[PDB]
Amino acid sequence: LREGEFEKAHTDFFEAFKNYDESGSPRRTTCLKYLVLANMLMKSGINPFDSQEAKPYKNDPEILAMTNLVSAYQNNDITEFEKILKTNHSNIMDDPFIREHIEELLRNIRTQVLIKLIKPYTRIHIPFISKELNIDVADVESLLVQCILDNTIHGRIDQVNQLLELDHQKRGGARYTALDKWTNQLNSLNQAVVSKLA
Amino acid sequence: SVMACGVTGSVSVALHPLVILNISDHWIRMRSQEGRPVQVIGALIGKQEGRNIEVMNSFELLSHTVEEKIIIDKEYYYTKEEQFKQVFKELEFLGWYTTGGPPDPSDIHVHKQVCEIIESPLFLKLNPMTKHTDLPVSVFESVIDIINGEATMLFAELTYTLATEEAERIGVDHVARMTATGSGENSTVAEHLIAQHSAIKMLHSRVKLILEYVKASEAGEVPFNHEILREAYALCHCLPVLSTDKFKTDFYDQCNDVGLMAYLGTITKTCNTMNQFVNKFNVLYDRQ
Amino acid sequence: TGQNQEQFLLLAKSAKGAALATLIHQVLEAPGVYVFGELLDMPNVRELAESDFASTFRLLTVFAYGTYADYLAEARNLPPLTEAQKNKLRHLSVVTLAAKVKCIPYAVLLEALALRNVRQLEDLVIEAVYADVLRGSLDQRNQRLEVDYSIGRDIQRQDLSAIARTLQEWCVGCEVVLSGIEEQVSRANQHKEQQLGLKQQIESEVAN
Amino acid sequence: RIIRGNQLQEFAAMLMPHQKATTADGSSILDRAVIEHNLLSASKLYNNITFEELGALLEIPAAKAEKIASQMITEGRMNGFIDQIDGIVHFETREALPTWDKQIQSLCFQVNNLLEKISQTAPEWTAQAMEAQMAQ
Amino acid sequence: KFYESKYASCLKMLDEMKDNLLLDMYLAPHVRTLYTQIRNRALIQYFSPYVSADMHRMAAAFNTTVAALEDELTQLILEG
Amino acid sequence: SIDEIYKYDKKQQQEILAAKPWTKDHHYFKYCKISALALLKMVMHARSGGNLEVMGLMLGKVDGETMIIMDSFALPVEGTETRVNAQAAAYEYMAAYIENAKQVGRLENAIGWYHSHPGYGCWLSGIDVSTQMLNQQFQEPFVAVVIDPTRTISAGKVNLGAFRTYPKGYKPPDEGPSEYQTIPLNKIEDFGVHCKQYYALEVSYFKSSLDRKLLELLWNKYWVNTLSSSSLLTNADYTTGQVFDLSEKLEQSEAQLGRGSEDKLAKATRDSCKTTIEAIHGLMSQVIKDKLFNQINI
Ligand SMILES: [Zn+2]
Repeated sequence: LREGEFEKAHTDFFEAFKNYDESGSPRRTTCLKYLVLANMLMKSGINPFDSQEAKPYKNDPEILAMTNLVSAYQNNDITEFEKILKTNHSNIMDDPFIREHIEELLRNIRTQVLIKLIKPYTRIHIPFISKELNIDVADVESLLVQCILDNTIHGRIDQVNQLLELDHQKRGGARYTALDKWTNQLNSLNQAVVSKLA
Repeated sequence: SVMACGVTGSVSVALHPLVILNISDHWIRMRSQEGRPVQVIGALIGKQEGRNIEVMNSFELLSHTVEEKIIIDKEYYYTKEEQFKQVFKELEFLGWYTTGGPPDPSDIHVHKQVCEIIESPLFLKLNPMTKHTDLPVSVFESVIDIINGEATMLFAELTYTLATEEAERIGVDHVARMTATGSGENSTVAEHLIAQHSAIKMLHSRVKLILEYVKASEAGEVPFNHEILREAYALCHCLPVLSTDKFKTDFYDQCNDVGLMAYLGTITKTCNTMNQFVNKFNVLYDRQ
Repeated sequence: TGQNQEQFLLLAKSAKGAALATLIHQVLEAPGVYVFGELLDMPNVRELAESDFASTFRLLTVFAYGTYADYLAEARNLPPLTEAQKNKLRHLSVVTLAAKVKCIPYAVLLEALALRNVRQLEDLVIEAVYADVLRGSLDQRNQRLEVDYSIGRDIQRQDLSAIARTLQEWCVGCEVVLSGIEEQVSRANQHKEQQLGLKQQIESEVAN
Repeated sequence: RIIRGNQLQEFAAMLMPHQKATTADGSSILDRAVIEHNLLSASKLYNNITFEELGALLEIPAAKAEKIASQMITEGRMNGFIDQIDGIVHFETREALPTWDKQIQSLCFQVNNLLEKISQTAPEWTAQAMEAQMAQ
Repeated sequence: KFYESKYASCLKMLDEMKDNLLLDMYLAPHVRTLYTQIRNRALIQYFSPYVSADMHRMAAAFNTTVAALEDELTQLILEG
Repeated sequence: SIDEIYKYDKKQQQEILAAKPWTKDHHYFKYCKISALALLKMVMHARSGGNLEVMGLMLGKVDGETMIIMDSFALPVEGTETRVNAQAAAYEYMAAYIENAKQVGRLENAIGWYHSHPGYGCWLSGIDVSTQMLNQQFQEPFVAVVIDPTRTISAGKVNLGAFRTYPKGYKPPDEGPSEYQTIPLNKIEDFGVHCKQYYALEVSYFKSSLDRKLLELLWNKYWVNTLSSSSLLTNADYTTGQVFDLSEKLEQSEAQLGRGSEDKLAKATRDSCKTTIEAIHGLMSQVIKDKLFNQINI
């Protein structure tokens, strides 16, 4: 988890949870917190309590703070997610292994939400996206770039106008690019016929 | 009379000529089998979106006769419903067809048996040995009103626009206009513009014969009619078919594209004709 | 229209002068009846013309020939109209502009219909197409009203030659192309028989 | 076809008390499922419109129109897109040269419609103008 | 800070390291082609995402002036 | 009477089946009469799938040297051209269709199989030859038909072919011109190998009395579709593609002149005309329309 490769932590916390399942369970109540935290931050899992040994202990009123978050993460509900952090503050925000990865987890959703919001739009205000995700403009503007840098959000920013024009303008780019090649081959071809004769 | 005649509307219908030919093959083949005319019956299928309905393809159905009542053997329909859902998985069940006169009691009894299957069954009827100079293929639907204290079924007639598919249109243009030893020297522009030539002949035939009525109506003696001449006033001013600043730009946009393709294509032919000349010069004249 | 010029034409023969002074306000203010070929051209109504019932006669000519600008010019010489009749004229006053000019700018329709804003205009145009008068669409940013199809209100035996001439130019056009094809078709075969003949002369050179 | 908010009242008066059932925000199926139909009807009739002037037609504050219109695209019931800076939505256009082919047919079928009605109503002049093709 | 795209600091750091890295034996003879090629890389990466970018913001972000940035980019437009 | 052919003599079929003039002469069947319905449905089946090849089954009969095709339909199979005999997936829907069809009218027997070739001529590939050889091996009188839907459009006329394969042992006679069609280089190899192993059939098209009379009555309102045709955005992805093919064919013959299958500029010249000839013919029907409908004045 510390190293980043959550695929090698995820499976580690399933086997350790099973050893506390057989014998003593001082860590079993907090070991499932790292099995679920993996599956969310694994950015794919989103299926913890449907496994095997987590079925009868999903009810457990200690880890039920994390049961509200996995579906909130899965459904991409932020106002719900952040409400669970405020109320269940002692459960989640006191643990230093959940306090570290809290924001990286919040992003993974934030972006997810934004993708759906922008999809229908072509051009959109930053001030509106600010209010929508509920966040400072600068921080939004920043986050937008990153998605574009890694190339998930197809879009570009007009910094002066505080907006986001979105990639979409699609037309017959094939005809022109294909003909471009034919134009080039003829260029090199006719000179090869001239260099034959003298 | 057992048809509707009222202020209709409802759905808007299209019609593929493949459907006409699949019925035509089905009539001629079943006619030929028994040495007499036959009332063949079959099923209709195609695309259905919102109100509008297109009929794409058509096939046959099994039928029997309890007394004088035509019984659609439904056990056959459900069997063919399997096989047509396989090949055309997109297509839906729409209606049915038959041959003979106009709508009548013997088809209303059959329309009830199709009404058990679906909630909006269309109905085509074709007259094989027709007296009409027009087409004898009319489309209908089920409508029900109070016939003096009696709720009962009727047929509201509807019109049909023809199908457009470019691949199909050629099929029509090939069998209805056959090259039976009618092209020797390739020509290419002869084998292409033959389509437009006699197609526009139809356009000119129609447009002129309307104008013959227009001149004679005002001239007099030829019956003056308000409700026909009215549509002509629209027809002729409703022309200038797109002189919008945007449209023509787009038209010229296309032309230039095609032009580019000709410029490159001509350079290619020149380039070959050049190299045809080059090699013949660079061997006979030149010493390699 | 079709039903309400059989229900209201059966009652256009069997009706005196004051019976038609009422009936003229009935047929006009009744949606569906946008055509006025028959009702104006009837012996019964022609006696009303320039008589004691002359106000109701002039009104039937406006809906069967003129426009809304003509109504507002003749606001006193005609009887006072309600909004539902003003709308039916505001429909037909566009249909005329539509037959001539197929791409209509918005501002145009504020002038010929004396309207106050787009919101209304649009609404009125909605009803136009809704009553199966016109076909088309709008272009908000560009301020346009494209008209895919419009019905023809008038018959015009006055200008039946204005209908005939436009038809002749298309009949001419039909010939323009028809003969234009047959020339180019006969030439594309001639240029093929030009080359086929000229390529037989190239091959026969080799026999020497 | 589009349904106004004055026929919403007309039809609301005809309804029975229990039929106006509300969930979550206190709005009816009527007052939301109605105005959403208005958009879809307006969509293909128009090709584009502002939210101010759109909301004015559908009887709501523009903000609402803008937002719910987005849903109907997002959920996938009416193609189109939004330009928030301008305040315009773009609808089912399908314009340009494809339109040309339909506008040919739109008039070409009127030639056949006006043909049929002369061949029908005037079978004498049909027989007269018949040989205007033959003698020519 | 390059990947996080906080360039104001990224170069601030690197500039003050240049003093020590030059005195190094094997890292002296590549102190331009590296340092400049990174600046270039970042200058591309900052802009590409934007369709329209304010130069004044980009100026202090790349530890320089507006006028300087103007010419800086100019070359890179032609070549890069 | 034109309806001499829509008749079906069943006892005459089983006398020819027993007699067999196909086991005596290897290239007996040379002609192929395609009906009205057969043509339309085959063309419709090819284009309906479109970019992807899909095969169906044909029904018909024999007469002289002519293998007549009466009626056709589809086989809901996949992997045409990529599998040798792709009809094996739906062995059910061959016999089950003809068993249903014979109850309603279609008495005609299995006569062949047809497939679509979108944007690359009409011919039998190496996969197609292996299918047809073994089809003729057991299920005799079987003819392999091909249609090119994308070019049928752009060329502006029925692009179609009907072929029969030869034995593996006996090899064909000399008389063979065989007309040239643009073969994309990606496929030219596959064709080139197995192209000489088979022989084509002389295609002819017929129609009934009713069909003929219906199509004439049909044409009253079908002239409208001819002058709103527009073969441009319809088959846009054949012409735009043929460029990619054309570019490669030149690329070869350019270097062929240099250092280093006989003059591949003569082919490419014919391809550049072929593809552009279409593109021009397209703009003929466009200007024809601009002349007609736009230029009337008000
Ligand atoms: Zn093949």
